[PDB]
Amino acid sequence: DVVMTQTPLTLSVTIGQPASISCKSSQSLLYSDGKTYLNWLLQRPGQSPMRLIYLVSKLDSGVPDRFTGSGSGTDFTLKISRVEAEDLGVYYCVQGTHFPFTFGSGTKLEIKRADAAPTVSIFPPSSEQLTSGGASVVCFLNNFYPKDINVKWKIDGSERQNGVLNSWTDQDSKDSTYSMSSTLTLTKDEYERHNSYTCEATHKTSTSPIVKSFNRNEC
Amino acid sequence: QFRHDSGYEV
Amino acid sequence: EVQLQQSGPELVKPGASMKISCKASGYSFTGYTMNWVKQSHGKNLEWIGLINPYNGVTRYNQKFKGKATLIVDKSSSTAYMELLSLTSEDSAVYYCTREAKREWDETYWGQGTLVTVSAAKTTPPSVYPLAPGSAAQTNSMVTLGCLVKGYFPEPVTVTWNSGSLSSGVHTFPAVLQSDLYTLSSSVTVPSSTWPSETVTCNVAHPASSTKVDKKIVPRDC
Repeated sequence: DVVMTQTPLTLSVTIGQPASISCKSSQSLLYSDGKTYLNWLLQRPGQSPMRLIYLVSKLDSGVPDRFTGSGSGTDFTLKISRVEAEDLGVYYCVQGTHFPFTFGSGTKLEIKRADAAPTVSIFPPSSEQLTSGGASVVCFLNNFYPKDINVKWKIDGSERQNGVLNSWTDQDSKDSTYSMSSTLTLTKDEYERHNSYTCEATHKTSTSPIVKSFNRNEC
Repeated sequence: QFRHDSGYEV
Repeated sequence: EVQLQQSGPELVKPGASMKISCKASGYSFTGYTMNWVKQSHGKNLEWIGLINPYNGVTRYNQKFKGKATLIVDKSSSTAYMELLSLTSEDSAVYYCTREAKREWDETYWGQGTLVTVSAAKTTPPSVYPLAPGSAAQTNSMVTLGCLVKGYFPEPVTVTWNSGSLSSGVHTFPAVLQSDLYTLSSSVTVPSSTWPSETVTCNVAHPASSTKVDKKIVPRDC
């Protein structure tokens, strides 16, 4: 089979700057009809893949002229003259010259932008959940940059590490930020034993945190 | 998305 | 226009065989070859095979020989892929695609079908509204949310105010714990609109045929 090797794995580019990504095949993609069936796909967060470029350098309908494909034989390149936030996602090359058709493993284009502190929101367990014996405390750390933020939980002022599950969104194509959600799962009995609940946005550097708390006994 | 007229006949 | 409408998500047990459908419309069904593609974990893409509905030509990636069978129903403009002898590693998103005939033709992708191979039963989510623990705040925007807890299998679909609240939403990837999925969704609205105007999250879980709405209700202070 034809092996398609894409580099780099990820590319981080500031808005307005150029982008270049490489796709190399283990065999010539020149077909007997003189055409080279090398395609570029973009898969945006949450969507099906969509072709941007075919036959090495031809732009699919609607694709901005900022995109150019080039190459021949076994070495191919996709370039973006000036990156826009909407360009983010995973770019795949895929060859159709040899059966079976094979894909590269993708290059994730990430947008660079100014630092942004997260908007932190903390939520007590719902009355409905407490009714049924559970107590999940939820914290959103939304629209921050760069991607590396962490969460620290405190109960009655004491750090708690067990029972914490986190999830991260893909990069936002409008403001180029990231968001994170953290859930601290307690039993109802444990939740009722304590009063104050604190969610902290932390960093792996000496940097001030962003904190949000609530109290069971008062607003 | 891979090769036009890929279901070619013989 | 041209649309490729695939089967909804499926929960299927190991050792069964099961069919994915891809209903084509807006074009001459027999005029274009259809491809099928596997995507595992939102990462690697694999070409399964193609079928030409006009002449029945059917070519497979040898990796999937004896795993996938491609047929078409010309009468209904529907392509089908049978997945045989299912195992855990067949869990993935499967796409159908329509190839170009002429060089200048557009190509198209279906929306994908998420297959979960598992022996586990379906569990519907418990949906909890998330409202602030404070009575007031400084920010001119207020963030609300919904916790969609303990369901199986994926996916669920979360909307806000039946889709009329689309900006300012973050719906997070689900996390797996004790064999159930849990996800959360946040929405951010102008503080002058809440709680005077109602905010509801709508959560559908196809596998359990459930659709629930949860109104966000302020804390009593």
